[PDB]
Amino acid sequence: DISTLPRVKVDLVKPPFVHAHDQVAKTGPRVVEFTMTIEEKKLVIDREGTEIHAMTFNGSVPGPLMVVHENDYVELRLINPDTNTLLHNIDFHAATGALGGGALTQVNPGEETTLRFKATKPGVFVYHCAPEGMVPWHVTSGMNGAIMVLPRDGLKDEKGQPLTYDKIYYVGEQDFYVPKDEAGNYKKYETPGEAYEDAVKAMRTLTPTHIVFNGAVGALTGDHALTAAVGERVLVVHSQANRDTRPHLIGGHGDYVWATGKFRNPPDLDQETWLIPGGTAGAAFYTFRQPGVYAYVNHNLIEAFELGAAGHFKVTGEWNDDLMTSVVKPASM
Amino acid sequence: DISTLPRVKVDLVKPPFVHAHDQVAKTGPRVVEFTMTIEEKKLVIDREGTEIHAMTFNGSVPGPLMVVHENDYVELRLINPDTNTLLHNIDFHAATGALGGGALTQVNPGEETTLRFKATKPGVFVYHCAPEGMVPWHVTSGMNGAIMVLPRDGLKDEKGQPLTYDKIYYVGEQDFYVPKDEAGNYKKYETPGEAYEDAVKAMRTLTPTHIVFNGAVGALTGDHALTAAVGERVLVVHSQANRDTRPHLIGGHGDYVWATGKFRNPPDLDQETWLIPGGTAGAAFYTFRQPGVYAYVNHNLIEAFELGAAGHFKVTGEWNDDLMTSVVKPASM
Amino acid sequence: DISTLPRVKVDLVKPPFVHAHDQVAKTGPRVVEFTMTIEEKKLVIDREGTEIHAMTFNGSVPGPLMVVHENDYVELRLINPDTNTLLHNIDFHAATGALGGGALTQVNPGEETTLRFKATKPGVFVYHCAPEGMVPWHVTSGMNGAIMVLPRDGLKDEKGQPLTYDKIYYVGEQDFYVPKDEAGNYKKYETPGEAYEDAVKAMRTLTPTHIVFNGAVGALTGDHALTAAVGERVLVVHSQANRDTRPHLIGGHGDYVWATGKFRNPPDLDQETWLIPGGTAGAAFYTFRQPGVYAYVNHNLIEAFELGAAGHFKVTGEWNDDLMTSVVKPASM
Ligand SMILES: O=N[O-]
Ligand SMILES: O=N[O-]
Ligand SMILES: O=N[O-]
Ligand SMILES: [Cu+2]
Ligand SMILES: [Cu+2]
Ligand SMILES: [Cu+2]
Ligand SMILES: [Cu+2]
Ligand SMILES: [Cu+2]
Ligand SMILES: [Cu+2]
Repeated sequence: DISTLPRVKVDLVKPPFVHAHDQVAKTGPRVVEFTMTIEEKKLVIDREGTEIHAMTFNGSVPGPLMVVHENDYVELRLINPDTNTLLHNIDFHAATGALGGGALTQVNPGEETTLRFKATKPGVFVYHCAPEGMVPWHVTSGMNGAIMVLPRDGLKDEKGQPLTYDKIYYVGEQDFYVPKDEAGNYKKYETPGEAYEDAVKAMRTLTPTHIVFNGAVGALTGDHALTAAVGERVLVVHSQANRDTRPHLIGGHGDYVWATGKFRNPPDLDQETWLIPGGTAGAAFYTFRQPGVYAYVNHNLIEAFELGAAGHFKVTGEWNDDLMTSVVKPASM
Repeated sequence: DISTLPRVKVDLVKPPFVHAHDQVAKTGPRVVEFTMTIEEKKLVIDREGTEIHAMTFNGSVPGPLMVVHENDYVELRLINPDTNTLLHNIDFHAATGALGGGALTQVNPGEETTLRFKATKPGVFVYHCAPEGMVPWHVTSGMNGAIMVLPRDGLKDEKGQPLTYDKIYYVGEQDFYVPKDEAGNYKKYETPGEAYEDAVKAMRTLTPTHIVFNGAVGALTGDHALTAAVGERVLVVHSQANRDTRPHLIGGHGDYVWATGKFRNPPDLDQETWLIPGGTAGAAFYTFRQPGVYAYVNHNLIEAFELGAAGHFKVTGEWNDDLMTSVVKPASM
Repeated sequence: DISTLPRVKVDLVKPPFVHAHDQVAKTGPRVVEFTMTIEEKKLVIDREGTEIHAMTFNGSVPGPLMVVHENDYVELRLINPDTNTLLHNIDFHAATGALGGGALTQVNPGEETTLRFKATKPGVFVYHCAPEGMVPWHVTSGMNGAIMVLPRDGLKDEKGQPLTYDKIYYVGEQDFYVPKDEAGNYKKYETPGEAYEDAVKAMRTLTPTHIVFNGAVGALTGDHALTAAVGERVLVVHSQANRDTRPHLIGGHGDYVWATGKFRNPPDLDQETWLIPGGTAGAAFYTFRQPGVYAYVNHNLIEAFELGAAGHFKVTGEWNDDLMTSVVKPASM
């Protein structure tokens, strides 16, 4: 009986960071309350200044990672302010019934709604907008995120022993399909509604114009590179709501990978590259062993280095020459 | 010695339905006799009235699901009537030797042949036409199906306990490559032979014009929606003979999934979305827990909702508010 | 302390053959020395005489398979002769740190370098060139190979029992993106540097013009078909450095498959087709049971039979009618 359960309000954070949570549950089942505000806005997605009308949960692409435990109840208040122009909803792949909540959450501009569902299956799962007749348009305009449902006793390895992460990051990868004129130049529009027919034509080519992490080319580089120290155990959650991807840590591995993201399955070990199907969230666990810069990419290297699907880690600590060393530096011969 | 084995004649049914069979074998090994008649015909594949010359086993796209047990013998009589125009054959991925039977089954119009093979490996497997020099053309014109080889003691979960399905459906997903004129309009032809050179050009773009379940856009909707009741255990067999797909039940899960379709492997649990590689059949087991409409899609959502890869389930029974409920219905605020 | 370890010099062989090695290690850990010479050269890749400027390790596409054991040290001397025009390096997905060795191996024409790394994870792994700013161009011009790191006690099945192969072949699959003029004819260039801007445009379509095994259409056919005898256990290593593939043995199976190529995981059994993600090497084990011709393909059949991703096995021995037989040969009805 849900009225006797504890309620807890969580304030979400912007990706690639993740709100505070316990790996091993320190309470019994709870009702976990989240609020998300839909925001349609202009977004500059590349170094050339290409602009789209993005459709976001909570102002970001991707939307923020929600974290609960198995058999918690998720209660989401979804707000569509009247500064928006479109009807939106939300589908949780984590949930059972009513098109993942999509049938119960249709909100016009000026409306709100509150949905509750029980998190019966552990794993990372995609959530995305899915309004009838306009599903791929909303999703490929950035309206997707993920939710992690941890087992109550946390993550386990292939032998059933505990795996504890020191840091967690969320990487949302987004395929965009920006419309082009006859010559190949990107088109610009005053409103999202304007772009609609051109967007359908662009999607139907099945060829994205950009593929990005965290909403833009170069978003997870420089000042915004992911950080870690040698010896730290890092969990990287990665989602793609529409299209296959194949993540890879350049200079590293996935020590433990749930490529299709469901924790009741044992992880795959020692992965170089793993396939996350479109419409799925996956998770990879790695212990850093060397300092320096690492790139984290989609290993279709055209998608990575030409279309934008590349981010960086900056890792501090001590170099281990046993693992790798330059015996003779590049020289004439 | 095969002459002392029981023979049983099976009459095939049209997909998405599956002929009657026992999960757990009630007899020893048998010779299972099937007959299939090749039919080239015109097919209307979308709501706009686009027509192709389909190449079918038994008049349907996909061809019908055949069901046997491990170490049964399959004996297929394949008939190519003289109303057809092309040479056809059959390749079973279930079989060992002679290009899956392809080298032994080449039939001109007016010919027939009978092939026998032993079903030595359990799983769901693709079968498809594969005539020398024209393999992708026949396959992408609809000439493919699947065969299920059940273990003699039926399906088992990841712990080795029995999994029994109440209903089974077969979803054949088909990529078509309809040729286009300069402006983007679909071309029409009087005979299959006419389309050949244009078809090669269309295939080489690697970009399907349509992707459909059961031979047409909207085929598994409305009156032809798949049905189930809350509490029923449903097995969905899904094949794609040429191109990757990523099925997903909107509002549900794959409780037990054999994504690459081979039952000696333990299933993957609690899948949201799973990848079936091109040239493979997969299978997903689900117990319905909520009533209502569910969509079953390829979760590249452009492929689903723009190109045609979407079907429906209509599920009857009682709503369970513990799993999901609307706490505050959409309203102003 | 590495100076007390045995050193062994290995001479590499051209794919699809693999240098001599022991499955089960007959020595303790060693430093295994390899030398590779970079060669930029013209390559004819199809039956029409289309030419590209290939960038190769050791003169071949793919580069040669290197074979070591877990916890051996790999010492690679990489030579870039001054007859080349470009800067090259090497990234081993097998290695830990410095972008897989990429940051430590940048060699201009006229330079050499020697890298050492410890092979801490067992599996097959891709290696590829990855120079800063030009990663996909070098990779999709053929500059990739694989390295196998065997467990010290060799391969094991899903029950932990030994699997011993009689033959091993390496199939490198390569996506090429040859630039086209307005009409669709392939362009020719005097130097690699000439093609650069046209190549970027071609890659950005995400649509390969050719997909080949061992560097050319038809390379593994005829005189160059792979061979085996009925009863032999064959390991096929397959890599794709940039793009997904889905291998399939026509008339056979993958009895034991490590689709993502990492031997600490149990194999998948009885696969018809398996997905190797771009940026991965996989391995399939099969025991031949029937003689004759088999085709080994990427089972996107357009990619196989139109774009080039098809090779042959020629298998000798005795036909087994229990497994398959023609009951009634094709005849009028
Ligand atoms: O090793 N990364 O492309
Ligand atoms: O949740 N289906 O797109
Ligand atoms: O059965 N091979 O396409
Ligand atoms: Cu929306
Ligand atoms: Cu979805
Ligand atoms: Cu045919
Ligand atoms: Cu096939
Ligand atoms: Cu290079
Ligand atoms: Cu790489």
